[PDB]
Amino acid sequence: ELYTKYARVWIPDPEEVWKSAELLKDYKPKVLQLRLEEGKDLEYCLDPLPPLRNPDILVGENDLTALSYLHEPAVLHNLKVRFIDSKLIYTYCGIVLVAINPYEQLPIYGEDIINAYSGQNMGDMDPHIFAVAEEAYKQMARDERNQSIIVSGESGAGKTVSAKYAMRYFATVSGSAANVEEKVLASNPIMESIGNAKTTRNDNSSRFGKYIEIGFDKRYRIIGANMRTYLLEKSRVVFQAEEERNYHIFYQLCASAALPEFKTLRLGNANYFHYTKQGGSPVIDGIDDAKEMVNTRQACTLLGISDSYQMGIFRILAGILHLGNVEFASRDSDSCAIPPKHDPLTIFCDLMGVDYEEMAHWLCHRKLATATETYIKPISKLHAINARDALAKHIYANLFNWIVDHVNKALHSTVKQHSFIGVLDIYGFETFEINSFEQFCINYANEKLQQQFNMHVFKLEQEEYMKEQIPWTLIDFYDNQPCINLIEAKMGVLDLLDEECKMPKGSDDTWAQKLYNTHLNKCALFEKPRLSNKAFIIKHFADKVEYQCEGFLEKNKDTVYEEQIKVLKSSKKFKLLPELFQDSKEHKKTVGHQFRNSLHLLMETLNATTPHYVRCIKPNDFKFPFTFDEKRAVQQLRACGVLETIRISAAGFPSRWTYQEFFSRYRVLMKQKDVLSDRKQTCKNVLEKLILDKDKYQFGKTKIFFRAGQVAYLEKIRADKLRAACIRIQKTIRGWLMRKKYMRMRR
Amino acid sequence: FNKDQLEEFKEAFELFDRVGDGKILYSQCGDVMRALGQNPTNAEVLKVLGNPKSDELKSRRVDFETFLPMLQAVAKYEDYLEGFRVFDGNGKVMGAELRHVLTTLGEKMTEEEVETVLAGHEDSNGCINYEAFLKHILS
Amino acid sequence: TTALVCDNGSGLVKAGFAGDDAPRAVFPSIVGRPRHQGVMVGMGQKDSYVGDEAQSKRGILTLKYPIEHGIITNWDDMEKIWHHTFYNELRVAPEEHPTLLTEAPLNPKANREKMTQIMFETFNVPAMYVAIQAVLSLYASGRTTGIVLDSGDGVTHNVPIYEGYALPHAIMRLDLAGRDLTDYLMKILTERGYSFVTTAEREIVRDIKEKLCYVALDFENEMATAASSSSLEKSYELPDGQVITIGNERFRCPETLFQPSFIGMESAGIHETTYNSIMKCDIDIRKDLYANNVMSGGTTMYPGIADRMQKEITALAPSTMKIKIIAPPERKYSVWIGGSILASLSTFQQMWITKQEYDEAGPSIVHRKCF
Amino acid sequence: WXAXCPA
Ligand SMILES: Nc1ncnc2c1ncn2[C@@H]1O[C@H](COP(=O)(O)OP(=O)(O)O)[C@@H](O)[C@H]1O
Ligand SMILES: [Mg+2]
Repeated sequence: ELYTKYARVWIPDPEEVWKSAELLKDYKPKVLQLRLEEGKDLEYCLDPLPPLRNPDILVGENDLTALSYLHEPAVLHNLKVRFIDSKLIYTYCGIVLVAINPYEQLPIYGEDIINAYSGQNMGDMDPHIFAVAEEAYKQMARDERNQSIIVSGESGAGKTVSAKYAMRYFATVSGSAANVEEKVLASNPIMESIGNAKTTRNDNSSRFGKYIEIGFDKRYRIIGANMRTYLLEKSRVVFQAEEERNYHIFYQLCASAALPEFKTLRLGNANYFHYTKQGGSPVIDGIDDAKEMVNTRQACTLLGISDSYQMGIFRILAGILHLGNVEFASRDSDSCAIPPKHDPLTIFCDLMGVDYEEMAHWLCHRKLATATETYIKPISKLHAINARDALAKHIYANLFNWIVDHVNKALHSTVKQHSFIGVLDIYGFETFEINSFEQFCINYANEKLQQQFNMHVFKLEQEEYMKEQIPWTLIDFYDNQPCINLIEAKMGVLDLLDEECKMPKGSDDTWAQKLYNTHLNKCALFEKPRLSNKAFIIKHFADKVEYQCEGFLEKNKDTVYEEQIKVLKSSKKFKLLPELFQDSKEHKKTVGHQFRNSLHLLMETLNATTPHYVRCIKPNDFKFPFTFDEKRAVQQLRACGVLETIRISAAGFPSRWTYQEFFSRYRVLMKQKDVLSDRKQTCKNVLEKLILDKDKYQFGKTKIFFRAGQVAYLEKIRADKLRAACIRIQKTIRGWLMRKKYMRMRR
Repeated sequence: FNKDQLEEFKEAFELFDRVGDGKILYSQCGDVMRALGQNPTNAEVLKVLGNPKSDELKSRRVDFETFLPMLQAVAKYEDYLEGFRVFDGNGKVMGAELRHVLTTLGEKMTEEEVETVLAGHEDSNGCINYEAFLKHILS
Repeated sequence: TTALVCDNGSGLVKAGFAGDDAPRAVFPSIVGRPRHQGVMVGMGQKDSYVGDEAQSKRGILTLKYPIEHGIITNWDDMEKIWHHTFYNELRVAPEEHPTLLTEAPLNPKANREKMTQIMFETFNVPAMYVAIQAVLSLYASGRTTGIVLDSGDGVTHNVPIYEGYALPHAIMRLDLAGRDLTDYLMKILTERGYSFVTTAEREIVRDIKEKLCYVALDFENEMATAASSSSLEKSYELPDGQVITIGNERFRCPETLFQPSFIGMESAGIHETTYNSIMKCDIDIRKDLYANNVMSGGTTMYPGIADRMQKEITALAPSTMKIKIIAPPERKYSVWIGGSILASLSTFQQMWITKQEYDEAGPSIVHRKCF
Repeated sequence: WXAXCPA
């Protein structure tokens, strides 16, 4: 131990998640006396320790790896001071850039700073987005591997602006003349409208992950961009929990149903359709979808989508909306039928132009065939409902991929692409009071993306130690692969969830039962909540998360009867519809399996590349600018995964100092009249005298490494020596002057 | 201590008696001890004083007979040089740095006291020969 | 890594990749052999033909079914059937894919072990399983509680399954099949003065049985009715062009499933054996078996068999305990489909008998690991 | 079979 009146410690508090205390009596081995700096004194109890605070010179430093003690409170303080008083919004946490949004503009983005950042290493300058951007740009210039930037957080945090400026950097440093930036920023409203939705905790959340590749010629002029998408939340189309919404574009239609252009779509209000009504929350307050539709049309015009296509899109979406209303009456356990003249089917068949009797037949029977003969077999009402909802999800997913294909059409450019830099916009970790297959997928994707980040930082440190000739072994590679193996692999949760989708009868109860039977005793990371047999808990990279089974078997299942595709494929009333289906197992594959494969394609895209990382954080819910709540900020910092990045760093050698600056700062402690005649061997002698155990420090060619907290220990012994000598001087001069004043008394 | 020392010390003590009761204040006790050749810290002075409370430190008066055990207790160069060499290596010390440390760390003195003792010992560059200043202040 | 499923009938082989909708290869389980001297030197003769290859030439050949009543016989011909199934018709080597096989409930215990021995030793199959057909019929039907009447060529059996338990003591095996219905249709057709002696026209009689036969909702009035009026007579064109005409006979043949006595069989008919199989269950479940009652396999395909079944077993049911008969039209394939879905289950992947395990335990491994 | 019947 070392604990003394001079030190400080962090006490917990429910309202500022830590508070600072003056330690008022030196500890010795059960209670501590702690004065408090809002003017209070307390006594505090040590259980069968409070985290010690860094010395004040260290705090506020530009890179959190400088900090000798690494803690949630220390980190949160170092971010809070930089945001609130220095008004610096960017920090380095390792390789990671943490970014915190002002909810404002700032000067910082001006061109002269763009020039200033040119020609320097990322550590040679204070952190800013351009310092990442140029580290990518120069790596692309110097070395053949082209580069990626990755941006994470809740959708509010500002990932958009963080991309906007990365693009603005690339164009300006390239010296290129040009639309592409204005085009990319003009694409965002359609990508939101199709691909973004109201979640319980957030009014807009990006529910897919968006990759924009900026490409270059061999003189690194920007030649163009292209757009890719992954991980789309197909299940949201047909299903929502309470007070959610599905994708905004449906509500933008419903807010426009009275305009004469859409009269043929016969839309109701947002409570009329089974997909919209189910959420129980038609309107986002303060956000008007009705006007935003006009901005979406604007974006379509700026991307050259003809008005004929735009009307086709809105009529296909009205298609899906009407389709969701068609209703089935049971005739027997294994038969249902649509009633005669059924009204929403009649409207759907108008909108698609399809022959009413063929949709009416195929929605109520499945085809079964063999090379010799074929059968038409009726199906249950349940299966007809699942078929309808699968057809909706397949139509939507192909519409999305087609709109993205026109965005690429607009953004592509003919020149042969030498190389590219990829800006990835993706959702961070998600957690709620009721959380469902949507969260289970989001959190699996985050587990893989975090594994990739671990792979990369572990590599970069085994590079750095080999430059400094340190043995390999000391860096502990932390490894979250056992959780991925729990989720992904053949016994794992997603597989058994697809397996019960087919097993002759399958249910949320029987699925949970098969989970518990397989995992519960067997596994480190899987746990059961005491009260319930209908929930499970994953010990998960950020947190424990409880998931509840009742949603999953409905949400999991997509299967599309080829005959319904082969009917819609036939229509000629308008030519978009057969375009959607231009080029199987895919019709059988469940949503979770499609998601697994999409995530593989994403990870193989990123693993072909050298990443750079960003994190965007939201200080507060209220959008009060330059205000910062420890309670909210900690939750963001956990979701961003900065806190486990730091807990992984604390295991290693956080602190790295040159022999020259060490010799400078501790010349005070060094017994200069005694000290040896050269910097490296003398400072090695000094530190060997000051600290016994070579385990605690390591000698590079140029830099000395220390484990966590020992820089504080040094700063304390420095303060002790300095002040003790100071006292000696003070009393000597005081005694001198009092002698003189006595001599005045004698006078 | 012999009778002669006690007589000289009592006479000096009486020069510090500003009330005529044959006593000094506790806050003067340190002054008398240092005038008599001791160099105790203020912490050491309070310890030999018995860690007095503010009220008796500022107004309680003690005669020579009570002071004497305290003087005894207090009574019972190379470190000083190394202490100055902390802030040095051309044998000089900045006046600004010595002023800051003497007025802000340890048992802080006033800026006027430091100016008085430092007057005439620093040159135009603002450097103090600390070996000479130390010999001067120890005489 | 998709498995294979081939349902070894007594009349057809049905095979395909696991997880397909319905099988790719369906061909008759016949080996054909020539019975004549070939005149033309350089004809390009070859010794034996399999399935559609034999059936296309059958007038030149004689045809043996290597399977009687689910019991594999003359096994070198069976080995030829399997070799043709994997190599020619699937075109896929068995050493790459695990394989699933189907069997009647009660049959000579050695037969499984020899079949396994062939599968590992001849083909080096990675892993193998065998499943009771009337289990797979419920996987196919999407039901966990069931009683299943399953009949094709070779065999008929009832199996009750309640919530994924089979009830072995209740399993009734009955040996009527489309083979004995065919031999009866031959003998009785001779009553109208037509003769069919050899294997090559047996398949003509079988094709008649498939198209024309149907089951009477009540037999005993309609027997007199067809003798009283000819509107129930219908006619069919043989190979080699001569037309024949068949009347009351066409119902009289499949009626023998309900009247086994006509063939000279001692047993109860399928309805009464179904009833006795339910009666052997405990009364807690009999209502639930009565309702969820499923037909399986090709012999069931005669028109009206379901309404005849419902009518006749109603007469044994206590009228409160209502009943229903689930005859899906696929059901000729259902035993295959249930194996296709079964082999795709993740949980099943544990169940495979691997080559490593057979190396440990020898052919006796089947009964030890398997059902 | 092996006894009671021809197979
Ligand atoms: N449409 C049909 N009508 C009447 N009988 C049929 C029909 N299709 C097939 N069969 C008869 O079904 C029998 C084969 O049944 P199947 O279930 O395939 O046996 P296995 O599966 O054991 O080979 C044959 O005797 C065939 O004549
Ligand atoms: Mg069969």
